[PDB]
Amino acid sequence: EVQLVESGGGLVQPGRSLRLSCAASGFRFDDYALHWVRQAPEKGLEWVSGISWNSNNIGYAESVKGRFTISRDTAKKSLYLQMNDLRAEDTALYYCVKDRHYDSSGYFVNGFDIWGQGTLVTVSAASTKGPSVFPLAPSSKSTSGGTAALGCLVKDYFPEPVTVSWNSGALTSGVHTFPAVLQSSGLYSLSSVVTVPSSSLGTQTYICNVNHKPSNTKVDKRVEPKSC
Amino acid sequence: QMQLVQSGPEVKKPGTSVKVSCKASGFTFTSSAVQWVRQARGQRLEWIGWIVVGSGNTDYAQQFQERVTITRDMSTSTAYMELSSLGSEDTAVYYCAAPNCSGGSCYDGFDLWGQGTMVTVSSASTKGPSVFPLAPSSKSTSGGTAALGCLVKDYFPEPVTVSWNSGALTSGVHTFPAVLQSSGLYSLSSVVTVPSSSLGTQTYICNVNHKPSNTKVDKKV
Amino acid sequence: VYAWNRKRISNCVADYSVLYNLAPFFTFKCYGVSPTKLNDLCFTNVYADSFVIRGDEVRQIAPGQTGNIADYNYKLPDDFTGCVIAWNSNKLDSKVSGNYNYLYRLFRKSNLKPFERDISTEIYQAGNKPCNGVAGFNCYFPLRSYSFRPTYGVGHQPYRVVVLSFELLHAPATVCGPKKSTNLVKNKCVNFNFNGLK
Amino acid sequence: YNYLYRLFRKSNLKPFERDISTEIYQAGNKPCNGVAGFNCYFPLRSYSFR
Amino acid sequence: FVIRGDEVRQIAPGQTGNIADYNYKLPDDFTGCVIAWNSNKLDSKVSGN
Amino acid sequence: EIVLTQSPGTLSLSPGERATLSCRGSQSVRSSYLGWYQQKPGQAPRLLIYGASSRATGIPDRFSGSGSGTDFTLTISRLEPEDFAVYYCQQYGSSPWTFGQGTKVEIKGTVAAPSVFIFPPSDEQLKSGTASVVCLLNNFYPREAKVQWKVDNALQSGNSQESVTEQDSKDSTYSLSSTLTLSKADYEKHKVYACEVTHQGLSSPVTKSFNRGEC
Amino acid sequence: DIQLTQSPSFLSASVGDRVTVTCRASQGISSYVAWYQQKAGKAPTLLIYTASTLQSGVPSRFSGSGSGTEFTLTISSLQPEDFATYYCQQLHSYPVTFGQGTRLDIERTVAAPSVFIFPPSDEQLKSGTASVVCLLNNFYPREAKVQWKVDNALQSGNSQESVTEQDSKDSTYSLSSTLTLSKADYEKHKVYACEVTHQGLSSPVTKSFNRGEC
Amino acid sequence: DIQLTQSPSFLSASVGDRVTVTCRASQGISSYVAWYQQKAGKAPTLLIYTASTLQSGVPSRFSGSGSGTEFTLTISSLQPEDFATYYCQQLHSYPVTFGQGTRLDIERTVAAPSVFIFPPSDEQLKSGTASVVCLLNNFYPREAKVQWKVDNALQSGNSQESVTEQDSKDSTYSLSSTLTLSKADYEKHKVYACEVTHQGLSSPVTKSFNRGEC
Repeated sequence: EVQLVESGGGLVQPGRSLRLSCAASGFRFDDYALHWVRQAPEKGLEWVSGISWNSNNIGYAESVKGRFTISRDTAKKSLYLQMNDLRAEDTALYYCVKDRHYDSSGYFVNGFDIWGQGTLVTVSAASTKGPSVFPLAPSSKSTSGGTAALGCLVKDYFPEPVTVSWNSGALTSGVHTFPAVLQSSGLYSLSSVVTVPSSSLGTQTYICNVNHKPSNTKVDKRVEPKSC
Repeated sequence: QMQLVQSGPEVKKPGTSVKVSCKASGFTFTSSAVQWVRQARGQRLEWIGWIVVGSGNTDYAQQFQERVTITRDMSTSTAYMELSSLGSEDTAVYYCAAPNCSGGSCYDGFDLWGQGTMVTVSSASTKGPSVFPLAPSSKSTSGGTAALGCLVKDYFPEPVTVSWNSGALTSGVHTFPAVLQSSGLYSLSSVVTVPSSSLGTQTYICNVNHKPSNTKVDKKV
Repeated sequence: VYAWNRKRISNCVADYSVLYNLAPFFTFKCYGVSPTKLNDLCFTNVYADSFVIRGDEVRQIAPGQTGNIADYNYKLPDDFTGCVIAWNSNKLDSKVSGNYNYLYRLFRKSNLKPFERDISTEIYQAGNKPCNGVAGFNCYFPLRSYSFRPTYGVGHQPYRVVVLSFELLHAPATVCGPKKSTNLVKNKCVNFNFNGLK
Repeated sequence: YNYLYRLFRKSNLKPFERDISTEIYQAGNKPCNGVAGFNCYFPLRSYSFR
Repeated sequence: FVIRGDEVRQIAPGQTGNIADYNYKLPDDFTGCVIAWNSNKLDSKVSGN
Repeated sequence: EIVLTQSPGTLSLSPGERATLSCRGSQSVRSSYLGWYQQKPGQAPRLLIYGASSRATGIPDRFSGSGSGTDFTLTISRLEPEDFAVYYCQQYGSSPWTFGQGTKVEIKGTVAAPSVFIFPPSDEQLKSGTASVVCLLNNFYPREAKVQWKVDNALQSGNSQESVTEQDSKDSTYSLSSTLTLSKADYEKHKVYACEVTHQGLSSPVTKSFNRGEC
Repeated sequence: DIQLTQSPSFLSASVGDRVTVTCRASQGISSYVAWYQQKAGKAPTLLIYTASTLQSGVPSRFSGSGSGTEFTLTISSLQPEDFATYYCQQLHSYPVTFGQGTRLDIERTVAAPSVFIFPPSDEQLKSGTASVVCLLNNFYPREAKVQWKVDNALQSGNSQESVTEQDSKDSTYSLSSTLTLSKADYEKHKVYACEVTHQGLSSPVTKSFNRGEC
Repeated sequence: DIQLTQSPSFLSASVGDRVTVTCRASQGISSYVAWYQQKAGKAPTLLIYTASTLQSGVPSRFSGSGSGTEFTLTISSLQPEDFATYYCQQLHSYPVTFGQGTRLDIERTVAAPSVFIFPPSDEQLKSGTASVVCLLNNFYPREAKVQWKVDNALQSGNSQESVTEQDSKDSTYSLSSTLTLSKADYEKHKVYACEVTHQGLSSPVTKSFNRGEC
């Protein structure tokens, strides 16, 4: 089966280099062109580089010139993407793709036939910070038509994720977990809210469970109506 | 790009004929149609007729008949409309409209519209404007606000662009559309609202530009 | 032109010589075979067509060349073994008010395959919207006639065009041209060709 | 209209021989005297390349 | 192999030429068939191959 | 002649309110041969609805057309400040293709009284042999008012020309200027010139008058 | 390089209809145009190459054409797997650019969005920062506008918005707008309001709270 | 006949840049076009024929392409001998007609013009004619507008303009505007002013003199 595997990605600090790897399996590697494509969150895709069968045509986008270097080796059937002087723009999901006519462009027929799963590369000054959870307490301003809106605010975390569950997984209906947004301080933040009947306020206890594995932080925050 | 290009503004004497052209580019002309629509200042969008570019068949409304002609040329890809026996009521804007045709298929409505051709029908000649300021007084002041202006009178064409103090004064400037006088000439008023305390310390100059007659007038207020 | 006519000229001897007297010099251009040696060679069947068009469309007739009248009405095929006749017909095909008896097609969905018979007169639906058989916007009648008047130029004058189409089959050859004979001489040593014996 | 060719001639040509004659060819018994339309044709007809 | 359109003749017994003389030469006694086709849609670059 | 008449002359509303536009045809037409065009001042008309029910490319879903026979409706679900313009309805099928009256969709607000200013002719203007008195009306919500020129307490008709600017986008103000054109001799043959405003916001008609000798 | 522009950014559609997208270039790149389709959280897959030729194992419903500077990918019939984002690419010159993409959307009845406002909690106020959140819930048309008004004055540049994915149950989205201010700046004002502009809503709805009022 | 037009009348350029000429016609002339270069004060010479083929002894920097009604003359790199006037030529049929031509220009910093006005001389006034000359000196943008005002009234139709060639030392242009009026007409007026509008001037510069003032 024609398959491609990417590896070597991870979290890197500015001023430090890295080397991505592109495995080849299920197809002849010495006669097929290869290209690199990266995809940053919610800005489409972007072309990175492209190499030829005989390592005679090598080209990069002008945005990434002078810092990257693509290479390939027939013995191990792998494509090597070399990093130098990584910066903020380099944070994206990198795909290694395989062309079908042993050269980058110029031909009447060309196309990226197989697309790999991709590896995640993050460039930042990361320092592991546990999340801070604050309650979005239900009040008169969050109740409309017999239902109450309540949630928890996960704020301040250099590591991006924070699995959020309500009542240890017992509460799932109406749960809305917003995607994380990168704050100006460089730490992530997101909100998870669930809609519950207003009559259940005071009789049912709601606890939001936030788990941040990179910082090994587990906090269970109970949300209570604001007692005026 | 799909577009329609029309002829420039025209001024003609009553009783004669006027020629209006509409050039088409960016789409298959030989599979389209031409619709002529005339609009006056605050009046009805009215029908002049339509033609099939491919076949050349023509039709005309009863209201606009026996003096309207439609001709076409395939080489120039330009639509031609002829109007004879011009009258004072014929002074209006002429628009050409065509339904855009992407390939061999044509959109079921008119989307491409021209910029319009300004045709003015009158017997008077091109004359420069006479500009008169509206000097402020104690009778044009109320609540600490003073108003002054300049009056443009007697210009046969009416593109009279009025800027104040070489464009330095724009706030509160009200340039009203020209009104056609009984003599056949156009006239307009441009006034501003300024604080009463600014009278005597700030100079107000109205700059009047009438390009057709090549006239440049700047009057003290 | 849109409704051409076909006749099957079979079981006879051709007399192509008479065709040269027509026209001042000619409009005889002949495709696929030597024009001057058609008499001796023999053919299976000879189809003939006839129609009337304006000036530039006689050029449009030529094989391979594309033109609205050409592609929408006659459309000679790529491989053609036959050839055409043309001449001026202003004398007998021009009306002072304008002749309305000759019609041509303007626009169709696609082009006709070679030698297709189409006399379609239905209302054309250029747009996706159904015309429902009534004229209006984006719904045009597909047939428009000529108007031949003496005052028009030579380019717009009517021309009568006759198209011949030779073909060969497994038939024993029937419709080919004439063979001329000379006097008969006796008592002299002469080479002879008596009906194929020599 | 700079390339001409010959169409009608009285007899076949001999090998490697050149003619340039421009005379009216008579296919009919009646003489043509250089100017006629019936049974008389101009020997040369020009090419027209497009 | 791949060649240009002009020298397709040179790949044949008894003919001479730069390709025939130097690149590929057929024997005088030959028993086989030659197949050739246009590859302009496939091997041609805008910049150049 | 299939004439089109739109009953709503004015559709004063607020951005967001329910907007309904009417196009009446004197004679019936085919189901899907009507058009809807919106025109902004200084800009060419653009198609909104074709076939009386279908939306053109780039048209937001807020615009919708409905009706059959002789009565048709243009619906805009939510008014936006770019949507305040003149809307035209045009037929596509009959031998004539005419346009409708046109519905001026404008913003609505509380009625505001106009500020009235009168301008005596300047000395420079008088030096040329002409004299014009201008009555200026500022910041009134109802666009149309009534201005009467009184010269020596006598009404004047046929010598006054009025001009109106577009609706303001900030504080919903309509402006108006009336100019009375007279010769220098005619101006000097009369004493007092007054312009009378009978605008709706004004509880009583306000007249601004001036005398030649008090200038 | 050649710049490629997708005329439709987003396209809501239903099963059985027709969808056409337009990839427009600046110069003339002949017919070297192809298209990809990316599944939700999956690598993109080629559909058509040379703007006319199907590659392999692709449903016959997909089709396209292109001449000169205009190329159009067309979907004759819609299927549940068709819903995705499509991209166009140029192939004339050596540098390659990917299109910004056209996202197709499912069809669902429009529902008015519920608006809720959450004042900053005491715990976060103890940290020196204040963030007020305006909750915009249960709306089908993703196009929603949120304007922040502090003491009846419009605030711009200090607000961030997050939109959830399409709900699998009612196909209604959720939007949260957070206005972040310092503790001193938050205490310097009394009335905070968020204004919501939605197509379904009849009038602009405003939710406001008083800092000194519980 | 077929009317042919060059879109750029003048195009300022520098050494090493790229220069493109837009020679557009009306009908379709297939590929029957050619380009001519006219040296300063010399007969024009060929550069390209049939829109694609170099003729002989022509620098490789010159190149061109085009199909149908569109053709492009392109200069990859500029040399000091390149500065000249270019003409494009159609060849579909016998009414052969030359285009209006394209003049290529050098690139340098813009300069402001010096405006001087010369009253008519007494010797000229003795002849019954009066000539007023407004002088423009050292304006690098060849484009300049001059307007004659007499007694604050703008005059039209009685002025002639003459411009010198680009200077060989400082690459400056000089423009002379002469207003010719009769002696009676000259004496009927008092104030004569020439108004100059130029790119190097922030506001129009007007030079005026009074007939009664020495």
